Amino acid sequence: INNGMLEQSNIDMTQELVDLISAQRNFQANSRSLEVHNQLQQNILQI
Amino acid sequence: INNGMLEQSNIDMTQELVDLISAQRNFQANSRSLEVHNQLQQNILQI
Repeated sequence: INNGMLEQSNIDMTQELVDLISAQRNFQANSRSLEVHNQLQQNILQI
Repeated sequence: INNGMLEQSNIDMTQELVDLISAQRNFQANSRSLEVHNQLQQNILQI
């Protein structure tokens, strides 16, 4: 136990920012897949 | 048993739509056959 000190968070801003970018990219790719599946369904629904 | 989840229906809209098309086509063909049979009987009934 040390007096005169406090602990900050144990987070690193660099890793968090890169994870923001990567998670956004994953979201975008999954949305593209969902859009493809909707387009296929609409295509069958127009015969 | 998993909590936080539900099961949807196990149908495929693509296959259901294709079966809709095929069943309509079968219906139309059989109606054509019935129409032909009625025409034959009417043809006999006019001698």
